[PDB]
Amino acid sequence: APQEMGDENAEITEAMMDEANEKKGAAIDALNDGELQKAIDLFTDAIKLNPRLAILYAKRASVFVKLQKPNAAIRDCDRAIEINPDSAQPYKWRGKAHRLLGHWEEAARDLALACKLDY
Repeated sequence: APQEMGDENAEITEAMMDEANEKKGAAIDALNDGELQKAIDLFTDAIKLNPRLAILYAKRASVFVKLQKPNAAIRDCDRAIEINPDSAQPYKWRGKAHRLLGHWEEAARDLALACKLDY
């Protein structure tokens, strides 16, 4: 079953960008507490409010990996890469999710990229 990805063609106000950072702060607080479902919900709220911020999809992917929902992670990473092809985070989580699945060649591809992109 698939997760909410948010409307890619939305008009995004300064107000919405701010509330998104608020939901992100709370998602991060839940994550660090090991309340992982809660973290997903809160990243999902963040994504509906700023669906063009790549870091939000990457963070949610990382949570999906900790929950061992690798396909869900891969969907989030693809979307983050499509917004920002040159940032390291989504390749890392996509590589890790590919490992759970035993997609060894894909995982090494992505993890190799993550290492180079990271600086």
